Amino acid sequence: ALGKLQDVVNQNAQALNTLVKQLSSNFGAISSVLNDILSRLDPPEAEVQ
Amino acid sequence: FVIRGDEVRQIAPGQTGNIADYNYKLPDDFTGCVIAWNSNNLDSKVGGN
Repeated sequence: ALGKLQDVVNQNAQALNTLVKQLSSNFGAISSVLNDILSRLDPPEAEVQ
Repeated sequence: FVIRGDEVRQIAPGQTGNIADYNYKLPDDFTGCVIAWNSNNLDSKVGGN
């Protein structure tokens, strides 16, 4: 019966999870971590990714 | 200034090397023109210039 509320919660929570998971995607970059790119490439090269 | 032929590539935005790092560095957002011309007849001596 309470689904209408529970559902809502899940939706919001789901979105946040998705958002956070989007921090672990390459999007075409060499890596998904900014620190790794900065440490492994010079700024002129790193900025591209 | 005066450089050697192999270092001509170093005079450009987003370049690394001895000349770029320690002698003359151009900004990444550099706006202008680089003109390099051989000066062998002017800056070369038999005993070494």
